Amino acid sequence: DDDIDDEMFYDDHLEAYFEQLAIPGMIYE
Amino acid sequence: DDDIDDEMFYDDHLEAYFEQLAIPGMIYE
Amino acid sequence: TLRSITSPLVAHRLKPIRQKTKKAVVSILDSEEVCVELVKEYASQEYVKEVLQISSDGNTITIYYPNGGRGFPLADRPPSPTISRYSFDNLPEKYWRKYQYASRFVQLVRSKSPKITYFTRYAKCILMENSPGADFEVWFYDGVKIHKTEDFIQVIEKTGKSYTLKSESEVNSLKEEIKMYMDHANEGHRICLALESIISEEERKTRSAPFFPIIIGRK
Amino acid sequence: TLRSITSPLVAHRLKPIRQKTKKAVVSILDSEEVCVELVKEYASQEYVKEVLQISSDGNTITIYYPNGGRGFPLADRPPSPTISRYSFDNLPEKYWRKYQYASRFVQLVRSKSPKITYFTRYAKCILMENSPGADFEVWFYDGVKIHKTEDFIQVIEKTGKSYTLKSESEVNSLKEEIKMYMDHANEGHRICLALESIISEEERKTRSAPFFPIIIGRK
Repeated sequence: DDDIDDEMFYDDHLEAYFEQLAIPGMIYE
Repeated sequence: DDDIDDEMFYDDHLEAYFEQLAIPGMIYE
Repeated sequence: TLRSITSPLVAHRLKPIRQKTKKAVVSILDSEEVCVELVKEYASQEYVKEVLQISSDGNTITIYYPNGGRGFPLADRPPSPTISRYSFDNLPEKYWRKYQYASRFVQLVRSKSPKITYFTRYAKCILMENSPGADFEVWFYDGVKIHKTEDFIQVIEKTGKSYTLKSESEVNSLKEEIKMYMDHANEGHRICLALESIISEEERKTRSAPFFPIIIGRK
Repeated sequence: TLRSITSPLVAHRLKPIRQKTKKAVVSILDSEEVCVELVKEYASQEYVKEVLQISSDGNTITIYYPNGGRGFPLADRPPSPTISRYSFDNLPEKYWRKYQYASRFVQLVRSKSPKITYFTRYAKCILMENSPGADFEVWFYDGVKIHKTEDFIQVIEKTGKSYTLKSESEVNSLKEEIKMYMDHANEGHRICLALESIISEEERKTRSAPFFPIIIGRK
């Protein structure tokens, strides 16, 4: 068990997800 | 001035408009 | 009295629309005022004899007669004024019938303009703008449709069987499977009126940009 | 104490996501529980040594060790339990660092998950979920961007000039054109927190399907 505190999670897989959330307000556009 | 009480307004021009209003809830779809 | 036959119309929060008919144009403007143009054809072209402009609350009616002579040509937008101003209760009888035309239009638009959409675990409910007793559609995810008017209540089944009901008179008697759907749809209805009430109240105080239309929740 | 370093995480209303990293997977499940899988590679394949399941309120932590021996193979979803149950304040130090991993994830997800979107005459404001002092973006129709964090405040101009500010320390000093935008963006902020408060309160009583996310208004 080496530690996880390191781990970097914000990758482009995530950016897309983030994309998705904002998509809904993208309605009058 | 013959009367307008007759006039029928709900045509397919309108149906489309009506379409448009419901489009927004069409977001999780 | 005009008030004894209809209530003043309300065009607040309704999207703009210019709807042509054979003898008239009825319009919901950007200003939320409701305009009715009286249209007559001469010489193979169409003109505008008189205009009834109604404020967003149906209290103020402005009326003018554009002059060619004798009229103004039909357009993509209503003629500019060059005038009589009335309040709802002092509007003279000759104009009542026209006001009822605009009134009846708005009312129909209101009944199709979503006000609160709400997503549950089983359905997307939609309280419409035609208050009071606003139309209320429940579009279940599994395909089932339900629709509530001040009077009757239509149901559709996955199968597409389409049918309708009186004022819950027929309510008790139904497939208990259907009993499940209607209960949940009435749950949504209680929820939406509550949300309408609190949001309305906060809007009443706030006074800036509208709090409806409104989509609430997800899935 | 763990409480002295972080608050328990909250995953309510956050969309599901399974995010892989080099030594771990962190997951927001359908149940809104937050799962962290510890991942080690052997023999050119990846396995799962331990699992930390956290309730939607970060109060309950379930921990298990799936066994091959010595482990379970990586998957599209987390391993089924076969177990230790803790409450936040009795979680032992060996696990704190991991919980902070999940905590820090959720916090970031929260800061990007819209909670209230609100359309004004000049802008679409978005109160995010990372309460308190939730992020707040104002995307003006004319192109201007504004973003508010608990600390700093970034502005973008139509030109795209991108720059940032400290805690309103620098507030007064700015192009008064910019003064116009920030005032309106702060108006939106007051509005959104009020709406958050009343809707939250009604949600507190109602207890059924969520009242957020929420889109409000139009244009």
